[PDB]
Amino acid sequence: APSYHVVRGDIATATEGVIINAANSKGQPGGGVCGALYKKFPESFDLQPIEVGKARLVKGAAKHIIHAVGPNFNKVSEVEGDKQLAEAYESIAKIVNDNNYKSVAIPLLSTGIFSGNKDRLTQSLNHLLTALDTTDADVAIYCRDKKWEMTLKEAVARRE
Repeated sequence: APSYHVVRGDIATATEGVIINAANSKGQPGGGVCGALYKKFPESFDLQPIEVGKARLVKGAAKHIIHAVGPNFNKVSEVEGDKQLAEAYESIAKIVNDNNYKSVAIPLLSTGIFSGNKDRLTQSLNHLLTALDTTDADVAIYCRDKKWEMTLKEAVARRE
C-alpha cells in the first residue's frame, strides 16, 4: 500500500507510462474522451470487441494504453456489477504487478455514464484503493473538473 496523488489533467495528457480507459465489450471509452484520445493518439483507437470482465491492453505506436470493461450498472444488477468491477480491477491489479509498475494513471469509472444513477467515485475509489493496496506502487487519479481534486484531497487527508 503506497500513497495517493491526484492530478487535474486529461487522458490525452496522461503520460504516466500507462493509462487505463474504459472500453467495455464495444472497445470504446464511453462518454467523450474517445475523441481526445483519438485526436492525439489514433493508434489507441483499437476499439475491438473485448470480453466481459477482461481488460485488454492496446498497443499504440504513440503510447501503450490499457482498455477496461466497465459494467453499466444502469442495466446490470449489483451482483454482476460487483463482480465486473472487481474483474476490471483484477485485470488491472494483476497487470500492474505483471508489468511491475511503480505508479499508474487510473481514472475513476461508474460515475454517471455506467452507474446510471447511484454508485459514485467515492465507491469506485474505495475499491480501487482495495485493489491497489495489494501493491506498494502508487496511484495517480485524474479528472478535469477540479471539485474532484478537492474532494479526493479531503478524503486522502482523512485517510491518514
